[PDB]
Amino acid sequence: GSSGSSGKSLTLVLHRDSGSLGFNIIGGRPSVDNHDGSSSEGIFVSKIVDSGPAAKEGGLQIHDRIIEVNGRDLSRATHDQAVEAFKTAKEPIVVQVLRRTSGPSSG
Repeated sequence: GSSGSSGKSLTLVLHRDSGSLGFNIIGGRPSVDNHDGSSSEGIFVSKIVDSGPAAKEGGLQIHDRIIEVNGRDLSRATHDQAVEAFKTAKEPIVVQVLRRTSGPSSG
Protein backbone atom coordinates (compact mmCIF):
# COMPACT_ATOMS: atom_id res chain seq x y z
CA GLY A 1 0.00 0.00 0.00
CA SER A 2 0.89 3.68 -0.14
CA SER A 3 -0.83 6.39 1.86
CA GLY A 4 1.00 9.19 3.64
CA SER A 5 4.60 10.32 3.96
CA SER A 6 5.19 12.79 6.76
CA GLY A 7 3.39 15.11 9.15
CA LYS A 8 -0.31 14.76 9.87
CA SER A 9 -3.40 16.26 8.28
CA LEU A 10 -6.30 17.53 10.34
CA THR A 11 -9.66 18.97 9.35
CA LEU A 12 -11.12 22.21 10.64
CA VAL A 13 -14.52 23.76 10.02
CA LEU A 14 -14.41 27.51 9.54
CA HIS A 15 -17.32 29.91 9.27
CA ARG A 16 -18.00 33.55 8.45
CA ASP A 17 -19.13 35.79 11.28
CA SER A 18 -19.31 38.74 8.92
CA GLY A 19 -16.89 39.08 6.03
CA SER A 20 -14.17 37.95 8.41
CA LEU A 21 -13.10 34.32 8.60
CA GLY A 22 -11.47 35.34 11.86
CA PHE A 23 -7.84 35.03 10.87
CA ASN A 24 -5.14 35.99 8.40
CA ILE A 25 -2.95 34.14 5.93
CA ILE A 26 0.57 34.67 4.63
CA GLY A 27 2.53 33.73 1.54
CA GLY A 28 1.96 34.19 -2.18
CA ARG A 29 4.38 36.75 -3.56
CA PRO A 30 3.83 38.61 -6.84
CA SER A 31 7.16 37.44 -8.21
CA VAL A 32 7.55 34.82 -10.91
CA ASP A 33 11.33 34.70 -11.04
CA ASN A 34 12.83 32.16 -13.42
CA HIS A 35 12.97 28.68 -11.94
CA ASP A 36 16.25 28.23 -10.10
CA GLY A 37 15.79 28.74 -6.37
CA SER A 38 12.85 29.34 -4.06
CA SER A 39 9.77 28.52 -6.10
CA SER A 40 6.08 27.84 -5.60
CA GLU A 41 4.00 29.60 -2.98
CA GLY A 42 2.31 28.49 0.22
CA ILE A 43 -0.58 29.56 2.41
CA PHE A 44 -0.02 29.75 6.15
CA VAL A 45 -1.70 31.29 9.17
CA SER A 46 0.22 34.10 10.81
CA LYS A 47 -2.71 35.54 12.73
CA ILE A 48 -5.97 34.29 14.18
CA VAL A 49 -8.87 36.31 15.54
CA ASP A 50 -9.87 34.91 18.91
CA SER A 51 -13.37 36.36 18.86
CA GLY A 52 -13.34 35.11 15.28
CA PRO A 53 -15.14 31.89 14.32
CA ALA A 54 -11.76 30.64 13.17
CA ALA A 55 -10.33 30.58 16.68
CA LYS A 56 -13.66 29.80 18.29
CA GLU A 57 -14.82 26.64 16.57
CA GLY A 58 -12.66 27.08 13.49
CA GLY A 59 -10.03 24.82 15.01
CA LEU A 60 -7.29 26.54 13.05
CA GLN A 61 -3.91 27.06 14.68
CA ILE A 62 -1.57 30.01 14.32
CA HIS A 63 1.34 29.09 12.08
CA ASP A 64 -0.56 26.41 10.19
CA ARG A 65 -0.23 25.56 6.52
CA ILE A 66 -3.62 25.33 4.84
CA ILE A 67 -3.97 22.30 2.60
CA GLU A 68 -7.55 22.63 1.41
CA VAL A 69 -10.51 24.91 1.99
CA ASN A 70 -14.09 23.92 1.28
CA GLY A 71 -12.45 21.39 -1.01
CA ARG A 72 -10.37 24.05 -2.72
CA ASP A 73 -6.64 23.42 -2.87
CA LEU A 74 -4.59 26.41 -1.78
CA SER A 75 -1.41 24.58 -0.88
CA ARG A 76 0.21 26.11 -3.93
CA ALA A 77 -2.16 29.05 -4.09
CA THR A 78 -1.53 32.67 -3.21
CA HIS A 79 -3.03 35.04 -0.66
CA ASP A 80 -5.19 36.35 -3.48
CA GLN A 81 -6.52 32.88 -4.20
CA ALA A 82 -6.57 31.83 -0.57
CA VAL A 83 -8.49 34.97 0.30
CA GLU A 84 -10.87 34.51 -2.61
CA ALA A 85 -11.22 30.86 -1.69
CA PHE A 86 -12.16 31.70 1.88
CA LYS A 87 -14.26 34.53 0.49
CA THR A 88 -16.13 32.41 -2.03
CA ALA A 89 -16.08 29.63 0.53
CA LYS A 90 -19.38 28.56 2.04
CA GLU A 91 -20.20 27.39 5.55
CA PRO A 92 -19.48 25.07 6.86
CA ILE A 93 -16.03 25.63 5.42
CA VAL A 94 -14.01 22.43 5.51
CA VAL A 95 -10.37 23.38 5.91
CA GLN A 96 -7.33 21.18 6.42
CA VAL A 97 -3.93 21.98 7.87
CA LEU A 98 -0.64 20.13 8.17
CA ARG A 99 0.53 19.71 11.75
CA ARG A 100 3.67 17.85 12.75
CA THR A 101 3.59 14.84 15.05
CA SER A 102 1.37 15.11 18.10
CA GLY A 103 4.41 15.16 20.36
CA PRO A 104 7.42 16.83 18.74
CA SER A 105 10.69 15.67 20.25
CA SER A 106 10.91 14.17 23.72
CA GLY A 107 9.67 10.60 23.53
